[PDB]
Amino acid sequence: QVQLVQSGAEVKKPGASVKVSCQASGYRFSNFVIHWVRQAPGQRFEWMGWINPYNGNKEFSAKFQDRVTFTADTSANTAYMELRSLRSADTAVYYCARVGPYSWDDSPQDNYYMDVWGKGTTVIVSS
Amino acid sequence: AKKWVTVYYGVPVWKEATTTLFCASDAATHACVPTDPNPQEIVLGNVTENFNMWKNNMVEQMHEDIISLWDQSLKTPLCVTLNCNNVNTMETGEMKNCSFNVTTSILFYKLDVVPLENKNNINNTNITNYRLINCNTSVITQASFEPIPIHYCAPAGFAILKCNSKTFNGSGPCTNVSTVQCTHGIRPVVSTQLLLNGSLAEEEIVIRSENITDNAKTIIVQLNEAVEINCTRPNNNTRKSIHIGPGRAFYATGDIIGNIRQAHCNISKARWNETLGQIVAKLEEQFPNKTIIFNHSSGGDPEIVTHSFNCGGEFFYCNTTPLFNSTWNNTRTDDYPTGGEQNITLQCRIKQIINMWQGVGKAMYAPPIRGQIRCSSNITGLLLTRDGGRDQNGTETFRPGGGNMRDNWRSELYKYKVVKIEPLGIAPTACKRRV
Amino acid sequence: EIVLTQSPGTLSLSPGERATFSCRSSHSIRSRRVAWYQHKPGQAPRLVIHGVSNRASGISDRFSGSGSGTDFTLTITRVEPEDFALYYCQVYGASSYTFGQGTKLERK
Amino acid sequence: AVGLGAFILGFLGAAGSTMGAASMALTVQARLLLSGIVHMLQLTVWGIKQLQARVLAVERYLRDQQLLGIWGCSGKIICCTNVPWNDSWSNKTINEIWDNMTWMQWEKEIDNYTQHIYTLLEVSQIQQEKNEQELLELD
Ligand SMILES: *[C@@H]1O[C@H](CO)[C@@H](O[C@@H]2O[C@H](CO)[C@@H](O[C@@H]3O[C@H](CO)[C@@H](O)[C@H](O[C@H]4O[C@H](CO)[C@@H](O)[C@H](O)[C@@H]4O)[C@@H]3O)[C@H](O)[C@H]2NC(C)=O)[C@H](O)[C@H]1NC(C)=O
Ligand SMILES: *[C@@H]1O[C@H](CO)[C@@H](O[C@@H]2O[C@H](CO)[C@@H](O[C@@H]3O[C@H](CO)[C@@H](O)[C@H](O)[C@@H]3O)[C@H](O)[C@H]2NC(C)=O)[C@H](O)[C@H]1NC(C)=O
Ligand SMILES: *[C@@H]1O[C@H](CO)[C@@H](O[C@@H]2O[C@H](CO)[C@@H](O[C@@H]3O[C@H](CO)[C@@H](O)[C@H](O)[C@@H]3O)[C@H](O)[C@H]2NC(C)=O)[C@H](O)[C@H]1NC(C)=O
Ligand SMILES: *[C@@H]1O[C@H](CO)[C@@H](O[C@@H]2O[C@H](CO)[C@@H](O[C@@H]3O[C@H](CO)[C@@H](O)[C@H](O)[C@@H]3O)[C@H](O)[C@H]2NC(C)=O)[C@H](O)[C@H]1NC(C)=O
Ligand SMILES: *[C@@H]1O[C@H](CO)[C@@H](O[C@@H]2O[C@H](CO)[C@@H](O)[C@H](O)[C@H]2NC(C)=O)[C@H](O)[C@H]1NC(C)=O
Ligand SMILES: *[C@@H]1O[C@H](CO)[C@@H](O[C@@H]2O[C@H](CO)[C@@H](O)[C@H](O)[C@H]2NC(C)=O)[C@H](O)[C@H]1NC(C)=O
Ligand SMILES: *[C@@H]1O[C@H](CO)[C@@H](O[C@@H]2O[C@H](CO)[C@@H](O)[C@H](O)[C@H]2NC(C)=O)[C@H](O)[C@H]1NC(C)=O
Ligand SMILES: *[C@@H]1O[C@H](CO)[C@@H](O[C@@H]2O[C@H](CO)[C@@H](O)[C@H](O)[C@H]2NC(C)=O)[C@H](O)[C@H]1NC(C)=O
Ligand SMILES: *[C@@H]1O[C@H](CO)[C@@H](O[C@@H]2O[C@H](CO)[C@@H](O)[C@H](O)[C@H]2NC(C)=O)[C@H](O)[C@H]1NC(C)=O
Ligand SMILES: *[C@@H]1O[C@H](CO)[C@@H](O[C@@H]2O[C@H](CO)[C@@H](O)[C@H](O)[C@H]2NC(C)=O)[C@H](O)[C@H]1NC(C)=O
Ligand SMILES: *[C@@H]1O[C@H](CO)[C@@H](O[C@@H]2O[C@H](CO)[C@@H](O)[C@H](O)[C@H]2NC(C)=O)[C@H](O)[C@H]1NC(C)=O
Ligand SMILES: *[C@@H]1O[C@H](CO)[C@@H](O)[C@H](O)[C@H]1NC(C)=O
Ligand SMILES: *[C@@H]1O[C@H](CO)[C@@H](O)[C@H](O)[C@H]1NC(C)=O
Ligand SMILES: *[C@@H]1O[C@H](CO)[C@@H](O)[C@H](O)[C@H]1NC(C)=O
Ligand SMILES: *[C@@H]1O[C@H](CO)[C@@H](O)[C@H](O)[C@H]1NC(C)=O
Ligand SMILES: *[C@@H]1O[C@H](CO)[C@@H](O)[C@H](O)[C@H]1NC(C)=O
Ligand SMILES: *[C@@H]1O[C@H](CO)[C@@H](O)[C@H](O)[C@H]1NC(C)=O
Ligand SMILES: *[C@@H]1O[C@H](CO)[C@@H](O)[C@H](O)[C@H]1NC(C)=O
Ligand SMILES: *[C@@H]1O[C@H](CO)[C@@H](O)[C@H](O)[C@H]1NC(C)=O
Ligand SMILES: *[C@@H]1O[C@H](CO)[C@@H](O)[C@H](O)[C@H]1NC(C)=O
Ligand SMILES: *[C@@H]1O[C@H](CO)[C@@H](O)[C@H](O)[C@H]1NC(C)=O
Ligand SMILES: *[C@@H]1O[C@H](CO)[C@@H](O)[C@H](O)[C@H]1NC(C)=O
Repeated sequence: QVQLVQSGAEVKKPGASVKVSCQASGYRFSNFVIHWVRQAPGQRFEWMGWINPYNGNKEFSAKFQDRVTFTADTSANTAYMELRSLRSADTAVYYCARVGPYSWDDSPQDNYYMDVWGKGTTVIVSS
Repeated sequence: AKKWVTVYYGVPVWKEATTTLFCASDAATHACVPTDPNPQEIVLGNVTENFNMWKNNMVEQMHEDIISLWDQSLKTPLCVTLNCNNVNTMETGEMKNCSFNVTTSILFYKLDVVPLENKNNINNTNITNYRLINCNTSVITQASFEPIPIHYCAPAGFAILKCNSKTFNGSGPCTNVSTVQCTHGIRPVVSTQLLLNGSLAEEEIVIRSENITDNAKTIIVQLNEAVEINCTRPNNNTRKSIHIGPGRAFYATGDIIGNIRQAHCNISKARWNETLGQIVAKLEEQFPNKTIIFNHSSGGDPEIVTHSFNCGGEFFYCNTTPLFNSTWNNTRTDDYPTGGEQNITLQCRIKQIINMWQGVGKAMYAPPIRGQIRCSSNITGLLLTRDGGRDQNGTETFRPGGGNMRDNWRSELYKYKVVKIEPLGIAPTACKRRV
Repeated sequence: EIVLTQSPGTLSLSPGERATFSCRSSHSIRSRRVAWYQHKPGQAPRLVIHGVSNRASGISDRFSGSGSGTDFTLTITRVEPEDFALYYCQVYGASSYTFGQGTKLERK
Repeated sequence: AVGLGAFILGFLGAAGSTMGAASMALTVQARLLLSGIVHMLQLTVWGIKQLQARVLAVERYLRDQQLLGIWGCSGKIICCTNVPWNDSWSNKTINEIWDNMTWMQWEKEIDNYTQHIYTLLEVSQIQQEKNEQELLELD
């Protein structure tokens, strides 16, 4: 079945580079778009961008313009997420999601509603 | 008879090496010398050279130097909020075609628009707003695409070992190896889920893969019957010629000359039965006691599920769901025309903003053609994939997939490799050097 | 730009009642394409409906989406104790889309 | 150009034939050669590429005939050294090598030993250029 398994926790110092990874198992990773969202304790979810492993098309939100970069490996069925700078306010639980299948009767963006999620890894800046 | 080491010079030992092969063609025109008027070929004889089309270092040489020549012919975004509505009309249902707002100072068919809505109080009037599909992509450049039979040749000091055994399967040894300095006609036509204008086989339909018992490996199927196809656009578009910038062109064509006939395709259902009937007969050999079920493709990006064409300069995206759509329990069965044989069609969509060259990401704009568009090609190959599922009850489902872009070229470079000649070799004998 | 609002934040419900959800967006969705989530404490999030009324795969018939314009609502007929979790709202899938506040199907 | 092995280099035999039959058919082919008994644009570009393939093979031949001077086989085709053939390097009984294996199967047989034998040939040659040199210094 379709399942996304993320890596373990990664407690790093502020100013380091956290490398969160995803892993596709029950489908062809080179055909679906992977999303990354952020969840802080008590706050709301927040989109961080997406990567298209098929054609290498990348798009990230304006809030994380020069802070988060996206890289993916097709031959290993894994999606990576690098962080340039850190801050104590970034202590949150990172996720990983997968877009839905495309139908013949809809717009090219009506099928990006994050169907399959992943077991969310957590990062701590100062413990 | 004591043995002694002796060095010989001129041994025919081979060593597989990599290089930068040069193109060759009749007429896209840079660095391509004319074709060889004397294509010499020498049959070696009783040699068995193990080939491997999956670990070949020539496909990377063809995947490169083809994005390179493609980039040489492309040397701009202007993403603004659009505004449109449905067009005033085997029939077209919803194809938005309108004009936008301010360019500098005070027609995008269907797969290049993204709906939105402003925060004003015009919500009670239903005023929709669009956006370009590659509004947040890196570089959106803008530009005839005709495939020429490029011939790759070996440089000075290297050779090409072309096998001739009609029972290829992708790897293993060959028994009829011949040397050539160039190759046959290779058409660099880009397409997914079907190989157009390829090279037919000499015996029955053969399949090939790196590991047939694996699911992530692409299963390339080469046919032996040139199945024709007839895709055309019966509409009629007129060049608008919108100039935006200091001496810059743009062409968002469109005209109402009966915009009701949707572009489709026609495939001979009688010929399509004989092809799939022989494919299941071959797939049953490697997969015994199983039902070779064919099924719909996956989802995600619209350029993955659909077939990619190139008809005179326009790209067609066709829903290949009516194709294969069956179960196929035993060999050559489960037909569905009830006496019809009425040209099984494929509904097609047409894009203008193209996510060019899978893998990197750099879009482009396709200039439309003034008038009617009609094309015809030969379906000679097939790309497939196996769904590895634990619900396997003797029904291994297959999908068209599309795989990587390099798989469209492994179905033509599977017959040869590039080798280097190491001339010295040692061997023992009974002679001795005088000292 | 886009800010979602949800009400009520809590629900004094018992197993077998009916819940009322609402996602009044700051804007007005023209296409009427949203989604709803289910986030249990400790587990992974789960998609409820993949559309304004199109439910996701494996979701039971008790969940049913409805509404248009800005009255993005939901209803759970014959609630069960296995659904007491946090529910979030969606906007669209584009260059900008936020997330809802979050309700809670409280057992009390 | 002798032997007809379909390549410019690799003239000591044809690929496919055994090691013994390639040398027995080479001397017979060599006797017949010493006795002497019996568009334009696409033609001027491919006339050059056939020359570049032949001139490069001549330069590689003349270079390798002089690089063999480190082994004492300077300017020879079928040389002969004095290094003892170790039995652990695939013994195979000499008459069975030339009559059964070709050059392709033999190179795959001692692929792990060619880098070690190439060093023993240089060591044995330095001993020849040292022992036969001291004999002249005594005079
Ligand atoms: C697979 O191979 C087949 C066989 O080549 C191929 O079909 C060819 O398609 C092209 C493109 O439509 C055809 O070329 C046209 O032919 C007409 C009539 O001969 C010409 O008038 C056309 O020239 C005009 O259009 C050009 C493009 O706009 C202009 O550059 C030009 O100046 C003229 O205005 C054009 O040459 C060709 O005739 C067919 N061939 C056959 C045998 O039908 C097919 O397209 C290939 N498949 C794929 C996917 O490419
Ligand atoms: C391309 O167009 C075809 C047809 O318009 C689409 O294929 C259709 O896919 C749906 C589900 O994916 C099938 O629906 C189901 O069919 C079964 C059997 O008929 C029926 O019992 C169910 O109730 C359900 O309706 C439908 O049959 C199928 N149509 C055909 C002709 O195979 C396809 O989805 C389109 N491509 C894309 C990418 O959407
Ligand atoms: C082994 O491979 C070689 C090719 O490398 C095969 O030779 C080819 O054989 C076919 C027919 O057997 C030849 O086609 C015809 O040949 C005649 C000869 O003059 C020609 O006039 C015809 O127009 C036609 O081309 C083909 O030319 C020939 N090719 C070469 C290079 O000799 C051979 O058949 C293969 N053997 C096996 C057992 O597979
Ligand atoms: C071709 O592939 C498609 C999907 O890639 C298959 O369609 C979907 O198949 C699954 C597996 O059976 C269906 O899921 C099940 O549906 C029942 C319906 O009651 C549900 O109770 C189960 O819990 C399970 O979710 C799914 O419904 C179906 N999709 C649709 C739209 O019906 C399709 O079956 C494949 N083709 C063939 C011939 O099998
Ligand atoms: C993706 O592209 C759009 C442009 O189409 C960017 O939207 C602009 O955002 C800025 C920031 O508020 C506004 O001032 C502009 O008016 C917006 N453009 C339009 C046409 O409204 C968007 O920022 C881009 N994404 C990123 C991450 O930069
Ligand atoms: C392609 O064909 C060759 C020979 O027909 C296959 O090689 C043999 O495969 C069988 C079983 O797969 C082995 O038992 C033999 O030892 C193999 N022989 C050699 C010389 O390798 C090869 O496996 C086939 N490849 C595919 C992908 O079908
Ligand atoms: C080709 O694929 C098959 C299955 O897709 C591979 O067989 C499996 O190999 C793994 C790793 O050794 C084993 O754990 C499994 O038990 C094997 N399957 C069975 C049914 O025994 C096979 O190894 C692949 N071959 C290559 C060369 O990649
Ligand atoms: C596509 O396939 C058709 C049929 O297989 C090819 O048409 C043949 O063309 C040759 C030379 O033009 C004729 O000698 C044959 O008689 C034609 N076949 C028939 C059935 O009439 C066509 O050339 C193929 N096109 C390409 C680009 O390969
Ligand atoms: C696609 O179009 C071609 C011609 O453009 C069709 O080829 C003709 O087929 C008929 C029989 O159906 C023959 O009598 C003609 O001689 C063919 N034309 C030529 C030039 O040889 C082809 O049949 C069409 N395919 C489909 C499925 O309709
Ligand atoms: C299948 O498609 C072909 C198109 O290739 C149809 O052939 C057309 O038939 C009409 C009427 O007989 C002619 O006016 C056209 O000129 C034909 N087209 C071509 C390219 O020759 C064929 O009729 C279709 N089959 C059925 C049963 O409708
Ligand atoms: C492709 O083939 C289909 C047949 O399935 C053609 O559709 C029919 O075309 C005839 C004209 O020959 C019309 O009278 C019918 O009303 C059409 N039926 C349907 C269901 O569309 C189609 O015209 C062919 N297209 C081309 C370009 O040849
Ligand atoms: C369209 O352009 C006009 C100026 O020509 C401007 O007043 C108007 O605000 C623009 N519309 C939008 C939605 O930006
Ligand atoms: C296509 O459009 C042009 C310009 O509108 C017109 O001159 C031409 O006649 C049209 N073609 C047909 C077949 O009517
Ligand atoms: C197919 O199934 C039959 C019935 O169990 C069995 O006898 C036969 O050996 C099977 N075929 C293969 C290739 O295993
Ligand atoms: C073919 O017939 C039926 C499917 O309707 C099934 O009972 C039978 O087992 C099938 N045969 C094989 C070999 O799958
Ligand atoms: C295959 O597709 C055609 C065209 O859509 C359809 O008429 C036919 O019923 C399909 N076959 C099956 C088994 O659904
Ligand atoms: C397809 O081919 C098989 C081959 O025997 C045949 O049984 C079947 O009737 C054919 N169907 C059609 C529609 O031609
Ligand atoms: C190769 O072997 C075949 C027999 O399979 C024989 O007829 C032929 O003469 C041999 N050729 C060479 C060059 O050894
Ligand atoms: C031959 O090989 C053996 C390996 O067991 C080694 O001990 C011995 O020294 C070798 N002799 C020569 C002359 O290389
Ligand atoms: C020759 O070497 C092989 C190993 O390559 C060995 O099996 C064989 O016994 C050896 N022969 C003798 C006579 O020792
Ligand atoms: C090797 O050649 C000899 C003849 O010199 C022959 O007797 C023997 O059978 C050959 N070996 C094999 C394995 O055929
Ligand atoms: C060389 O040795 C390695 C291990 O020592 C072995 O795997 C390899 O097969 C050998 N080379 C050849 C050509 O057999």
